[PDB]
Amino acid sequence: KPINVAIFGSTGSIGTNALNIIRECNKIENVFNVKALYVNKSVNELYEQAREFLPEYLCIHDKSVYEELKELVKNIKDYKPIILCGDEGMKEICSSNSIDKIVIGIDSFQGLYSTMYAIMNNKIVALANKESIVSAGFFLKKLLNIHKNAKIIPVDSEHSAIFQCLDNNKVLKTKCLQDNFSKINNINKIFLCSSGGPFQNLTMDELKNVTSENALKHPKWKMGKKITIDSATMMNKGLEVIETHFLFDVDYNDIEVIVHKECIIHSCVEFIDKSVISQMYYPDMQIPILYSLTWPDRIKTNLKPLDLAQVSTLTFHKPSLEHFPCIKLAYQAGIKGNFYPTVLNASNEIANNLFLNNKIKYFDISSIISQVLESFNSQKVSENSEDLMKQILQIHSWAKDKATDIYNKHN
Amino acid sequence: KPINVAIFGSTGSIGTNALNIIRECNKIENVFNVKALYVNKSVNELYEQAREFLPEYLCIHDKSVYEELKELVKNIKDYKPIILCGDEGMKEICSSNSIDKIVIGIDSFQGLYSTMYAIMNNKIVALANKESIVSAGFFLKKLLNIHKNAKIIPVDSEHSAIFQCLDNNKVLKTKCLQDNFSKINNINKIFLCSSGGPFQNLTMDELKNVTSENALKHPKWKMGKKITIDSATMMNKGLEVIETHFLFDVDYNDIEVIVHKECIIHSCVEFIDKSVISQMYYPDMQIPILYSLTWPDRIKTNLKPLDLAQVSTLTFHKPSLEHFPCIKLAYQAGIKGNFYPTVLNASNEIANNLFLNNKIKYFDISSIISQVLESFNSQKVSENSEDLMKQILQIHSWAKDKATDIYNKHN
Ligand SMILES: NC(=O)C1=CN([C@@H]2O[C@H](COP(=O)(O)OP(=O)(O)OC[C@H]3O[C@@H](n4cnc5c(N)ncnc54)[C@H](OP(=O)(O)O)[C@@H]3O)[C@@H](O)[C@H]2O)C=CC1
Ligand SMILES: NC(=O)C1=CN([C@@H]2O[C@H](COP(=O)(O)OP(=O)(O)OC[C@H]3O[C@@H](n4cnc5c(N)ncnc54)[C@H](OP(=O)(O)O)[C@@H]3O)[C@@H](O)[C@H]2O)C=CC1
Ligand SMILES: O=C(CC[C@@H](c1ccccc1)P(=O)(O)O)N(O)CCc1ccccc1
Ligand SMILES: O=C(CC[C@@H](c1ccccc1)P(=O)(O)O)N(O)CCc1ccccc1
Ligand SMILES: [Ca+2]
Ligand SMILES: [Ca+2]
Ligand SMILES: [Ca+2]
Ligand SMILES: [Mn+2]
Ligand SMILES: [Mn+2]
Repeated sequence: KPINVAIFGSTGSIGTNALNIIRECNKIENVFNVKALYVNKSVNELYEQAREFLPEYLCIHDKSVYEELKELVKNIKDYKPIILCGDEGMKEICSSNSIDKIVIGIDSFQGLYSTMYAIMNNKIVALANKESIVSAGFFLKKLLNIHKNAKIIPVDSEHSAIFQCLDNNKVLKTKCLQDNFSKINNINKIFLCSSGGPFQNLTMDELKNVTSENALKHPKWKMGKKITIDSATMMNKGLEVIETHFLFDVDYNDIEVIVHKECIIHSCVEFIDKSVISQMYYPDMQIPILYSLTWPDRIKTNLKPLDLAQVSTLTFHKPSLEHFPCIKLAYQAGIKGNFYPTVLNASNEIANNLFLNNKIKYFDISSIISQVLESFNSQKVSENSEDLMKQILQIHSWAKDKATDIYNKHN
Repeated sequence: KPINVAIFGSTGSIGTNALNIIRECNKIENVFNVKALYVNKSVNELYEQAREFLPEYLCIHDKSVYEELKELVKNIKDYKPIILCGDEGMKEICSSNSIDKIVIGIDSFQGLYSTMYAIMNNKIVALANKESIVSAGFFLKKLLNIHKNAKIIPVDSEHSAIFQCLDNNKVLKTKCLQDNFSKINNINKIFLCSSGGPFQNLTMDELKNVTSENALKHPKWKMGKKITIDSATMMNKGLEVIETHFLFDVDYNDIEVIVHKECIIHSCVEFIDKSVISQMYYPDMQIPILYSLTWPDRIKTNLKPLDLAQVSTLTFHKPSLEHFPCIKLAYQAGIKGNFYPTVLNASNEIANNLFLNNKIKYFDISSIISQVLESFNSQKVSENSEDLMKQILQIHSWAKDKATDIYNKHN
């Protein structure tokens, strides 16, 4: 019973960690068939991936490097893949009966599009892109009720942890992003653990003057620039609060952010009897990715066993909302509901990039996001799926423009 | 619709905690029917329980307080309980079609008798008495293979924690003590957490001088004397290693004792992918008892929610086997198998009591147990149940007598 997987965004962080753990697990026994790989324009890296995994399908988004892919791939002996291009290629791969599970390792707003078509083809969607859930949660909910066989399985590390803490006999009576998921799983409350980021111990006056270099340099854990900035402001965690709400139907007043600087306990689930279950390991994306592909089973790995005695000490504290106002904004937008999460995510995209590029200061990030949120007005939510997606796109675009306008008016 | 339960050992620590949580769960809805209470001789406390819970059955092991009990219960208007005595009473209760689940809160080897009959009557046995498993593990496995609908559900805090950490989708396809339980549940390794007891930070020179008064006094968590002494020597953890092995079919080399002095993490399971799941709460027996009665579901309690930020710090270290040699003895007895665990438990019962009563020194505890284990000669294991039981009783008695002999020859 092999597991037939497509990897979307195969040359990125998530994509390469997916192939790493598949590679390593396949050495123990051959359980995975990599059936498709899809990237934007990393044609030389995609070639190299195809040489190893020999997927049936290859797809590159950017048509301008299509012919170069075809040329590179002729050098592979006895290998005749289907080489596809752009959105059309993505829809073709998602509609293959030969593919059961698709890892979505495509970043930013763009990740939502492939998520959508994987759901429409009733696949298991291993979704790392939290922005898709934040921006399009209710739409994704609606879609998952049309496509009863589709499932989103979380890959974001804390959400994977939460999922790993549940009893699958209860999970199988529902699915992620369903109303009443928490009630069916007897969930009371979530502890959503955080690294706390590089600024975790700075004073207000120090925060006033921090730069993106300070966020990016000497990192404990080397990550991409956008998520590093979001880790520094703790807007990552704020996005992850909304992600928790949508995935597991947990009320906002039942999600507690906790700073856990050792990053061993990945998050915790309090049940209605007050028992708490947690998922622990070294900081790690290979188990989250793997579990998304093996769920509801687990398979053997050769990962290093956790040495709790060596770890020795674990610590927990409450984040300061004054120092990390992005967290408060995320709760506020989440609780308001409607399209306020879309607006949060979009305005943060702009504010994050302004700070990265040294155009604004740390507290301007939250200032801009706050002002965009305040200017939005709740919109009647379309009952039609197509119109709902058009609303999300329009609101996303509006909010990014509004953020930029606020920046330019002050500047 | 109500869960029909008997409480065996109702006046003790486990029994009172079971009635406490049942009382709370029963405030609005009829969740549990307390069908039966059984004690040894605490007739005044049983009377008080009887007036509140009005069980169908009352049972007293000590026939000398029958008349006293009958006299007390007459003061309860319109109550006509069936009042039973001794082993006969116990067996009549276990045989009742009106009883679904039995809580075994009877201490010492004696707990084995009701455990055996509860299994022979295909009941759900919520078992707190670890000595039953250590003394008679293989026998209980054999009995559970015959009595297909009987189940042991663990109540010992660490074992409840481990059971909770498992995925009930897999648990439901096996049961505790069954061969292959660990394979079906994808268990790789157990972290068996301990408080470490009162003596955990003493030097070798200090530890030589410890007395039972030292172990019992200013207790961090107040417990009964026998368990307090076993916690002090870490023979409680030794017993719990063997308990783990039997309940979950985990090899001894895959059971790691960890001292976790804050006693929030109650134990952890490492699965074959190296993901670890843990259960945590304040020190608590109400959740383990309740869960044993509700499994595979959970119900609401009003226990104080865990405040992880208030706990703030969790620590983990390995125990010193030089300081806590009882651990090593338990591993050795468990690895040897046969009836060495029976001998361990029996000789401990004597050595514990000698220390409690100020007759021997701390290191004499381990010395006496070690000498009885070295003295014992492996016996072919009886093939029929009734003979196997007789063998266990004979060996338990022999090991107690041998420990006492060693004591008497020394002093
Ligand atoms: N990295 C991590 O550990 C974590 C990431 N996440 C989330 O997962 C998502 C992926 O992040 P990460 O892997 O870090 O991102 P990366 O930037 O490292 O990789 C993104 C991948 O998507 C590809 N891609 C971009 N646009 C398209 C497109 N239109 N069609 C097809 N492929 C496309 C890129 O191709 P190319 O190489 O050709 O540019 C690349 O392979 C993000 O939303 C992130 O927040 C969540 C938890 C942790
Ligand atoms: N207390 C705890 O929190 C924990 C307990 N356990 C285990 O649970 C078991 C019970 O412990 P605990 O509650 O502390 O013990 P207690 O000594 O507090 O209670 C023992 C109970 O058993 C009754 N009893 C004794 N002999 C008989 C008999 N022959 N027939 C019927 N009832 C009898 C006693 O009756 P009477 O009142 O008449 O004497 C009392 O109700 C032990 O094996 C212990 O290790 C494990 C985890 C922790
Ligand atoms: O959301 C995130 C990245 C940000 C969070 C994080 C940063 C650093 C450590 C752990 C978690 P933060 O809590 O700062 O928002 N993850 O899910 C990735 C976890 C991971 C895995 C392997 C190596 C490093 C990090
Ligand atoms: O085995 C035991 C008692 C000994 C272990 C213990 C002692 C103290 C705290 C936790 C655990 P130790 O690790 O010292 O052998 N339990 O299962 C009971 C746990 C519990 C619950 C509520 C209040 C107190 C204690
Ligand atoms: Ca009498
Ligand atoms: Ca569980
Ligand atoms: Ca092993
Ligand atoms: Mn995350
Ligand atoms: Mn215990």
